[PDB]
Amino acid sequence: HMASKQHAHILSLARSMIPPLHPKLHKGQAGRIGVLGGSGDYSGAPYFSSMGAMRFGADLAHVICEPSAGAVIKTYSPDLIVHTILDPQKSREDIRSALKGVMSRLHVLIIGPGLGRDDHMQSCAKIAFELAKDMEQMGVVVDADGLWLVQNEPKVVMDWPGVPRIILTPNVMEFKRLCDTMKINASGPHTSLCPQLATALGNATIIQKGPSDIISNGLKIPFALLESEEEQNYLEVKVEGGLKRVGGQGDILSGSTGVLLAWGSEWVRGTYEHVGHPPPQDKAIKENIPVLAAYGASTFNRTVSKRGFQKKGRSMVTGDLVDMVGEVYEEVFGNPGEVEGRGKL
Amino acid sequence: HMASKQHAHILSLARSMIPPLHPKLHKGQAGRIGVLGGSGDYSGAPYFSSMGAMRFGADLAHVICEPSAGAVIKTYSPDLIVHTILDPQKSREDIRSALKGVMSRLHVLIIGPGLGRDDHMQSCAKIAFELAKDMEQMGVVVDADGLWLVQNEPKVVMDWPGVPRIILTPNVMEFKRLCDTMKINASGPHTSLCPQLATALGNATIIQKGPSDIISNGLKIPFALLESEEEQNYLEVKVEGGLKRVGGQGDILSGSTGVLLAWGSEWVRGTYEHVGHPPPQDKAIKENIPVLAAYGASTFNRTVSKRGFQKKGRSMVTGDLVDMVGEVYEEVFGNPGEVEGRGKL
Ligand SMILES: Nc1ncnc2c1ncn2[C@@H]1O[C@H](COP(=O)(O)OP(=O)(O)NP(=O)(O)O)[C@@H](O)[C@H]1O
Ligand SMILES: Nc1ncnc2c1ncn2[C@@H]1O[C@H](COP(=O)(O)OP(=O)(O)NP(=O)(O)O)[C@@H](O)[C@H]1O
Ligand SMILES: [Mg+2]
Ligand SMILES: [Mg+2]
Repeated sequence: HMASKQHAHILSLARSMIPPLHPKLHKGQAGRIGVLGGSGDYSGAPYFSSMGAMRFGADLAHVICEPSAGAVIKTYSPDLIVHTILDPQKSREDIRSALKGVMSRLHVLIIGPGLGRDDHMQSCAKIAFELAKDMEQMGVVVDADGLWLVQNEPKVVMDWPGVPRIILTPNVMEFKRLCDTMKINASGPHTSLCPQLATALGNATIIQKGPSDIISNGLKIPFALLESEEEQNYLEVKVEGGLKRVGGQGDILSGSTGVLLAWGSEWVRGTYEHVGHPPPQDKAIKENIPVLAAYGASTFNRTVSKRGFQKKGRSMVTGDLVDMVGEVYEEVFGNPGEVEGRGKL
Repeated sequence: HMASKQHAHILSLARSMIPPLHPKLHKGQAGRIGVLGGSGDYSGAPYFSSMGAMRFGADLAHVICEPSAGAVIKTYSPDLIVHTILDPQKSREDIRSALKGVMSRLHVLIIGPGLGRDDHMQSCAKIAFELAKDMEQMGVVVDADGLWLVQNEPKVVMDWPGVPRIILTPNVMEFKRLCDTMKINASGPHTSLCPQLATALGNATIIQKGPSDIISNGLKIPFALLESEEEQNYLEVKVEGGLKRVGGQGDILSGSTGVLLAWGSEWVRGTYEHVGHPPPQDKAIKENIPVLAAYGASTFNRTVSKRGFQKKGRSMVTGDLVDMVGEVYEEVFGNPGEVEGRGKL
């Protein structure tokens, strides 16, 4: 009842972020997404995140990685632009300037897929956090060992200028580690842990992944989204996912999260006004693009896993899901948005 | 009305360039196409152009690139011949002679896909421009950073011997940069900019890519193609394309442009006379092979993007389009040409 209406309503708000597929748009206005990771042996995760982003709808996806992983990742798909610029044989200044060059061409950077924990790649991720901080129109999604960096240096996400534009996606153990760093007591009510952590991290948006996902930026969900009672300060996605717990499904999530974050950010900026999607009136929607991107992506990713599991069952691997992103996008966003009168979504 | 009749007529002339698939032809007479590019990290664009060329109908497609990109590009397809001869550890003379060896086996060289802007690859492209200039039966298609070289040294396309045989394919910004180099005033009428630039570049044929494509070699479109009024000096392709602005669709265009340029050039040379396609009577058609190849490829590429977008929608990537070149070729050229009595096209 209430839960179904609220879920549909918030999903509808997420759908409102999506630019129409319109003759007047040119290459790049539907999203330029970067994935920073791919160290050493970790080839699959940055592919899943970046190719997931392309199948979800990005015009361009960039992978920023080390040379060895980069050579593998390029063979998976000619549609990815793979920058092997995190070469430990390069000076730090050269890496910083190479990273700045690529990042200046991005709406959103996903930090973490296949990043690993060694000093070099962690330092490269820290550089990227620092550049993103000072690029006010840059969104950031943090996953995998990107979250290890936050756990070690939480200030990398704290006190950013501009609108809020960070989404963290910890699994159960990554979340517990984050809470321990921020001295958040685990005896708290289960649904209060995520808003506490988000608050302690300067109201970044956090997707706490699990049997259900708990989403929060630490603030109450404004009237535009969620009587005499205050609106909840978290959202819980319980939509049916898949039953096969094969590795990589969080990378589909980060890639699709990054795309929705880029679209919603460009939407609020006014980029889609000339194709009939002007920014929203309500300041609360502008301030909550990360929560809407997060809620939409969480919902979508479980639906992708559900459909992949219906097709493949016990045999499902995450590579299968990359091929199903398009049809599930059409189910969740494209066909509903078009029937809603939003244009070809 | 008039626009539909003219479009169909010019497309019919482009179709007349296509050799029949005939038992008497042997390997290579339906096109030996080269793509010069593939530097550093840029793996996808030369694949899209060269594999697009093969799916369009070339007998052999060659990629001329650096070793690192070449190793990736080879894994995409055993049908491409990848020459990793642009090795910066090789002497210039060795590169020149290696390039000359491969180019002497080509009808057409596509310069630019994944070329990049660094001194080495730009110098390799300049060598290739110089050899092509002095190989009178060699056609050239210039895209991507091949156009950066022209923008820096426009003489590389000026004063070529033989028939005109160069086609440039700038997008909106590349076109503006070219106009600035050639001191062409942007206040001019919109459809007069492309013929002015082509004229300033010695009547090379230019595809100005955009919401529609404007095609011109700077000269009026002769009576064979376009009362008391002079024929237009440009053609405009407005056929429906796709709505997904994913990167790489200009590489499908360059590969298909290169194939049509090779076929039309061999056709005028007399190569297909013994299989029932003698050269055209009209000198204007011979002088306008580049415009016909350009018009046919522009039309075809938007139709490919249209069909790929109908199948994949928001999820379309350019890799999907490579697989659809064959069926769209059959729609645009093969089945119409056969019903026209041109043989199995
Ligand atoms: N029990 C569950 N039932 C259904 N969906 C689930 C379940 N647990 C997690 N998910 C979903 O599966 C995806 C990945 O979640 P989860 O396995 O918790 O993260 P992870 O450990 O980071 N995965 P990975 O990408 O392999 O590193 C998310 O979309 C979750 O919502
Ligand atoms: N708004 C549009 N609607 C439909 N087709 C378009 C539109 N803009 C460009 N095209 C076509 O898309 C293809 C690529 O054009 P365009 O994006 O302008 O070039 P580009 O920037 O060089 N692309 P790329 O190959 O990624 O570098 C051409 O076949 C164009 O005719
Ligand atoms: Mg994970
Ligand atoms: Mg281009």
